[PDB]
Amino acid sequence: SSGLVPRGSHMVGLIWAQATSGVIGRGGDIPWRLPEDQAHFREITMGHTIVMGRRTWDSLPAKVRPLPGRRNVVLSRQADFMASGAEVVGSLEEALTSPETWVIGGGQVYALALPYATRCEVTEVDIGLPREAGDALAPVLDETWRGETGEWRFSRSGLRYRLYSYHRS
Ligand SMILES: NC(=O)c1ccc[n+]([C@@H]2O[C@H](COP(=O)([O-])OP(=O)(O)OC[C@H]3O[C@@H](n4cnc5c(N)ncnc54)[C@H](OP(=O)(O)O)[C@@H]3O)[C@@H](O)[C@H]2O)c1
Ligand SMILES: CCc1nc(N)nc(N)c1OCCCOc1ccccc1C[C@@H](C(=O)O)C(F)F
Repeated sequence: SSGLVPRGSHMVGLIWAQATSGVIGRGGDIPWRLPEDQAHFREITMGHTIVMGRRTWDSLPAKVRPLPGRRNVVLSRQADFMASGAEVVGSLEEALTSPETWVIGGGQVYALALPYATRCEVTEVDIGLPREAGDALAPVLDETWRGETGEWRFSRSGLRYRLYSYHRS
């Protein structure tokens, strides 16, 4: 792999935060808050196109969306769903037109985008959140993904967390 992104290519990355159980979402929200993760998510995605599921757009408070500094693209199959300030498309093929795209959730769209992704950036939060029915979950990465696992760090909010970076060809 290479860190340089040619402008004629179409690099797709996924970025998410999970509990150690793999839970990423419950009841339309993220069931923790971690300021180091919010800063990390902004550092990675700023200046790029972000692609999200309709349900992830819904989870953003109206006053904050579309997320600033980034082209917001929302995936929906509903012909009458609209996202003020952002573009709604009906497929991943229509959304992945930029040279660098970060898929920012949620559970459904991660699984949808994984076959095209070459990078994942993960935050793992050491919170004991067991999986319940209806939870959004992080995608599982098969053996074609090579990962770098950071050591455990400690949040100002009192949770342990660590970062992973995965790549593949
Ligand atoms: N921890 C994190 O990193 C993180 C990040 C983001 C979100 N989240 C959480 O994850 C949850 C949401 O995830 P989710 O899996 O329920 O939903 P989602 O992936 O965010 O969005 C699902 C919606 O995307 C649309 N969609 C899915 N597949 C499609 C396809 N093939 N073509 C076109 N549109 C398609 C559909 O919208 P329509 O129904 O309108 O057709 C579907 O209902 C929330 O709890 C949110 O807080 C967590
Ligand atoms: C941040 C959670 C997250 N973390 C990783 N690692 N990946 C993701 N895809 C991810 O979800 C992004 C979509 C949900 O957004 C939010 C959820 C709760 C609070 C604030 C934001 C706004 C956001 C912004 O305004 O940029 C950020 F700064 F915090």
